[PDB]
Amino acid sequence: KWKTVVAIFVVVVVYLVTGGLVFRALEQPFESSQKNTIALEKAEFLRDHVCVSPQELETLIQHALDADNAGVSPIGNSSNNSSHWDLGSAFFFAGTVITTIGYGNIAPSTEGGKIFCILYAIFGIPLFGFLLAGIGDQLGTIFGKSIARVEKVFRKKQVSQTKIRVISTILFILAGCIVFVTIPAVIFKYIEGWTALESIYFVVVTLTTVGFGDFVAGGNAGINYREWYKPLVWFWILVGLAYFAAVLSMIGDWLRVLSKK
Amino acid sequence: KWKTVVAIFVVVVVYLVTGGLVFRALEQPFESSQKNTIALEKAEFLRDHVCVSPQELETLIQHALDADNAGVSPIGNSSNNSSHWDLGSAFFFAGTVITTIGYGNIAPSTEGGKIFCILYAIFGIPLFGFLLAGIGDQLGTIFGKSIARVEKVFRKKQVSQTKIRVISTILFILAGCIVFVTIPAVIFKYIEGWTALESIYFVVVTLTTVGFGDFVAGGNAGINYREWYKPLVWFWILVGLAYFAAVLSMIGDWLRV
Ligand SMILES: [K+]
Ligand SMILES: [K+]
Ligand SMILES: [K+]
Repeated sequence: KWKTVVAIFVVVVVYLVTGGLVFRALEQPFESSQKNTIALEKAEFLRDHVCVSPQELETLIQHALDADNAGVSPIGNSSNNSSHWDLGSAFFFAGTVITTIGYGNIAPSTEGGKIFCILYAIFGIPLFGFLLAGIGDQLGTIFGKSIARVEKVFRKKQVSQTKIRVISTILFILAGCIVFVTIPAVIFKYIEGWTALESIYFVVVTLTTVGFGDFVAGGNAGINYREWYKPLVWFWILVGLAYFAAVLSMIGDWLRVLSKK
Repeated sequence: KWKTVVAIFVVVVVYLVTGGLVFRALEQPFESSQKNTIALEKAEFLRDHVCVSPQELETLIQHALDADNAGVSPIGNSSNNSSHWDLGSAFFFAGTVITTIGYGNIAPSTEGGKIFCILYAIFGIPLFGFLLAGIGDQLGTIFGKSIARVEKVFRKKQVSQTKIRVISTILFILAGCIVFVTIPAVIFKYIEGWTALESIYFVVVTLTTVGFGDFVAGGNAGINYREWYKPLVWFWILVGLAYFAAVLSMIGDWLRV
């Protein structure tokens, strides 16, 4: 019904205003802190290095940013050996577009690169949708057979179909939270050398297809990653996304029969 | 069948290898160009400014990047008046997480900010799913009633149901391409001050929920945006996403029958 659609809309607008106030309270003090630190460090550099003019400083900072925007770190000369568009990294970038994660640590700079990216997303995102619905249907049948087995057991125990379906879904959600969320975060903690939080934050930001790109697997210039690392990460992204898609498909299929009745 | 699932997988792996080689050919020459330019400009700064040590330079460049990562432009001090976490911009950030766009121009820096963001996405993304399916079902009924009206008219004209349905869907797709793709891109071109391509690229990357963050509406520290701009951008994202979801649902309902 539309009456409940407007109800969902009010809850969402309230949730965004709430979220907004919480994010402000948590991040604005640090944002205002870094605002002051940069202003101090720049004014400090100019007073410590008299031979540098304020405009000469601005020109360099601009050059540093211009390079960083293109995906080239303006730190060190030895870093000019590792590419972001090599077959391997270009494969993982292509997959980043197709999964709608769109990390953002690297993006097309060329006009043609942007043109191709528009067309690559337009046809590629539905192509992945088919693969995800493919694995989603296969896993959904396995979920359906598993729930049917539990349904026959708890039917004798005098338990409602909705109560069985709800508890089963929580269990499937928890199963994926260990296998595809907890276990890989622990692996990223040791491999990438991130904190316990940064690792879980990365996995959540990844598997939700939010993809901030403030944390990317196989992104460190310092860490000497193995050849199988980046393909294993995208493979985990594929199995992980398909698992939570198969659970979401299962919930959606039940709600469609609920709307019909 | 599982045999047909492996078939799609090969097409996807081929598509990624294809896409990868094209992106390489388009971006690697520029990436290698900028690699050389920064190496020259830095070495140039040190030879032009003898009083600056190579490490003293690295320390400053690091400070400039550290600020940029936190969402503070290391260009000018007057820019330190425009916030990224003010109620309006914080509402838009909240809205970016929920829609799974996650731009990446700005992200939570605080440990607590990251903790809240994990929980905010866990409950917020399904909450949006319901709203998108909600508007998707309501608009889908309107699009079903519209096509049924046209179907009764052209049935007497001896036109097949598939031919009517196909032409109608193309028209609904084209309608959204003007209202939610063309018209907003033209608005962002004038407001944000982007090129014709950059604005269409933004609208496409935004609506496909890819969200690279290399372009974001209401992201410029220099541009003095209106109070209504940042939320309206998200409301366009809401109406736009729901419209194309409702068209996709309509095609999906026909394929099931
Ligand atoms: K997404
Ligand atoms: K995204
Ligand atoms: K993103």
